[PDB]
Amino acid sequence: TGIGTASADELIAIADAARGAADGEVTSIDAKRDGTWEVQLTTAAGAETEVRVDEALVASVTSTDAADGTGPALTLDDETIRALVSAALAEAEGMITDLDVDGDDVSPYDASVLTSDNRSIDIDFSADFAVVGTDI
Amino acid sequence: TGIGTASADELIAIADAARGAADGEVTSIDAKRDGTWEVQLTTAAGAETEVRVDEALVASVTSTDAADGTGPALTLDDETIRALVSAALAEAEGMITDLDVDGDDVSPYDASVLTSDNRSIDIDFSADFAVVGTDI
Ligand SMILES: [Zn+2]
Ligand SMILES: [Zn+2]
Ligand SMILES: [Zn+2]
Ligand SMILES: [Zn+2]
Ligand SMILES: [Zn+2]
Ligand SMILES: [Zn+2]
Ligand SMILES: [Zn+2]
Ligand SMILES: [Zn+2]
Ligand SMILES: [Zn+2]
Ligand SMILES: [Zn+2]
Repeated sequence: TGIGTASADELIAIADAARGAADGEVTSIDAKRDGTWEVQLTTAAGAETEVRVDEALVASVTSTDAADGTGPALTLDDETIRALVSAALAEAEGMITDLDVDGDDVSPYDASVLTSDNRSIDIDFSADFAVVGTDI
Repeated sequence: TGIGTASADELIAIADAARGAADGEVTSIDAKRDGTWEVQLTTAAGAETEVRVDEALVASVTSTDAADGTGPALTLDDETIRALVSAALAEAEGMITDLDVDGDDVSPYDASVLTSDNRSIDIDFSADFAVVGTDI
């Protein structure tokens, strides 16, 4: 696959994560075929640790808004996200920038696709994942 | 930049991280121009949280080997990694798969570059970051 990197910033991030998991200075950084990284750390004494480094996601709360005084009928669970994404991309090719269920009740779902022409397409879908409206 | 994704697996990973940071079901996922993601969660009650989701690295120890009975003269600190990477890539274009300082003392540093021809190049460098040997 796309094993390795041309990014020194990325190798440094991998070395820094590894140094966070054990003692010693970095003596080796090696890409595994599964696209994880192994880093060797070695103490002054000569003691060795091998550390696995993986992609992870970190979540932090940004804002909070209390119960206005309704809840969501529909939600973006995994199944619904997979359905919207295939529907959004069938309609227009590009990168999904936005999904929501906010929507407008006859069109409960929205997606935005960013296309190579750096042009942004807002799509409105029915409960049945049918395209009901676009905005280009 | 390359904002968004065509990957439903990636959107699901973003939704899952977010659900790990607050209560409620996912009602929106939106890409920011800095290439972070914002996710809205909404409770049955109608209470909203916005959650920032970021790339992170996670490190876990894999193996341990005690002080054999020497330590490393040289180490891959950030400066040394930036130096090796530019030297490795000047010599051959492609993805770095390996850096080490293990080396052979007149050639203390090693890099492997994976090239588009899916061909793997081992480079040996002096203390001065000069190319001293290749293996193709
Ligand atoms: Zn899941
Ligand atoms: Zn469902
Ligand atoms: Zn809508
Ligand atoms: Zn819309
Ligand atoms: Zn419309
Ligand atoms: Zn640093
Ligand atoms: Zn240094
Ligand atoms: Zn060497
Ligand atoms: Zn070598
Ligand atoms: Zn040689």
